Amino acid sequence: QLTREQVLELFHQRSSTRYYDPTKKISDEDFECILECGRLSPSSVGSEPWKFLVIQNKTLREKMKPFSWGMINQLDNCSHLVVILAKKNARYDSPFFVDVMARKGLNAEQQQAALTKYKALQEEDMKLLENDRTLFDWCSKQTYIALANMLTGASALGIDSCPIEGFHYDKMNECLAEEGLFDPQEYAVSVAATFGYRSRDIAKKSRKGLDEVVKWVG
Amino acid sequence: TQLTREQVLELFHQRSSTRYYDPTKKISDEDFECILECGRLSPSSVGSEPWKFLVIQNKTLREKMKPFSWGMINQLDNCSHLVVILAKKNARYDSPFFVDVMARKGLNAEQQQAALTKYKALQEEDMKLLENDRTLFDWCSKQTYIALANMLTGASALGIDSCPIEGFHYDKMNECLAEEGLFDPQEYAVSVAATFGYRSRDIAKKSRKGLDEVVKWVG
Ligand SMILES: Cc1cc2nc3c(=O)[nH]c(=O)nc-3n(C[C@H](O)[C@H](O)[C@H](O)COP(=O)(O)O)c2cc1C
Ligand SMILES: Cc1cc2nc3c(=O)[nH]c(=O)nc-3n(C[C@H](O)[C@H](O)[C@H](O)COP(=O)(O)O)c2cc1C
Ligand SMILES: [Cl-]
Ligand SMILES: [Cl-]
Ligand SMILES: [Cl-]
Repeated sequence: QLTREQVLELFHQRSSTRYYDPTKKISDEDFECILECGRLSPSSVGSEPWKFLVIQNKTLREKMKPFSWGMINQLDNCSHLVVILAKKNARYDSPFFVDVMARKGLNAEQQQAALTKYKALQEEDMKLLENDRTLFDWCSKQTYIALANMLTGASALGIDSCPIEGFHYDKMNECLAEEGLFDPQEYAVSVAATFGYRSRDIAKKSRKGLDEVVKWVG
Repeated sequence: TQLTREQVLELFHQRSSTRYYDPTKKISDEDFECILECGRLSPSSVGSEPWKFLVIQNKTLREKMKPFSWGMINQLDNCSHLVVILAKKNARYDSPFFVDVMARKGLNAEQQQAALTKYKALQEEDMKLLENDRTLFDWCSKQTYIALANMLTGASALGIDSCPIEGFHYDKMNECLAEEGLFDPQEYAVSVAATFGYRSRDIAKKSRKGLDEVVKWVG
């Protein structure tokens, strides 16, 4: 439990860190807790379509620099780097969704019902089976939930972070797949995040005002 | 604001998706503004904040949604607050939308030209978002899922229950909300929703994949 003022200050204190102290490393305990915040995240129909690559290998980090302009300095100095993958071809009738149902412990009639629920959602409600990319982006949207909670959970632990889109996705995919780090038919890169301890004061928040981003329908 | 690893874990564990709300309990105006603030303060790619939070308290409007909102059809009645998050359509690097983005960063003329080439690279080449309208909308949509997550977590921290909602016909929803004059359908479309309030059944146990299945370590 937190007060209103603390809840606010938690989201004011979290800022995108572009300069890490290279003399400070996150403890294994603290980082596993950050990862737990991602794994515990909610996801459409319990799909959990994420995978978290923790890239600590200096050599691999250096390989990413030339195509990762968004984090080119952070690559060198951050404690931890997480590249989040999202599941490809996450169709209602896929072995992937066979597992989803197995985790939910559904019997045979419930599974035919769940499947008709997933079919209408993908095909008609959200029109996700348009092409390969729309279905992938649906899973990727769920991984942005994990991303957000990892940033928030880290900040609560006193750990700074930066979410990262600033890299060439085709090359990053090829780089990690060539390392044998995932099956390029099953997964692709969604988004990444650095973690560590900042070296500079937090810059104050610049957002649109509440009255511009909220519309009340009474 | 600081928490032990024990409390952080409990924070993300205590947050569950509630399907059954108690219609007696209503969130205070102070608490719910706090929840909204969690979305508004969320990070977003190049600071684009491409969301809009529609707060649907109108009881008549909530019923009109039920016939195509199977994911929340019971919840529409009993939940305290309902949020439909919109994402910006066609948030191209060269759009008026990105004129505002740059002004909020206080960029000068030289800084704006450099930023514009950075956005163009990001959208056109690094992320390949400009192939069509839907890929570019979906990118903004992804950023709104960050505001979604943080509103759930902030709600949880205040003792307030939530449920994220994709279970509705998007076309019918976009149409319904746009006909009610709630947004410009050329400028925004529905991205995701979320109900807020207090639960009426017990919190359920979490079924997640193992940490060993979802984490791959590269040391
Ligand atoms: C998905 C996404 C990707 C981002 N990619 C980058 C990036 O690659 N490099 C960078 O320095 N910041 C990046 N940012 C951080 C944003 O620029 C930042 O969140 C925004 O300016 C608001 O500032 P704040 O996070 O300090 O509140 C990204 C943010 C998000 C959520
Ligand atoms: C984007 C999103 C959409 C969801 N859509 C629905 C929905 O339509 N109806 C619903 O009751 N739950 C919905 N869920 C809830 C998930 O099924 C639920 O989060 C998951 O099974 C994990 O349980 P937990 O959130 O209680 O940990 C959605 C979740 C998310 C993140
Ligand atoms: Cl950087
Ligand atoms: Cl400092
Ligand atoms: Cl509008």
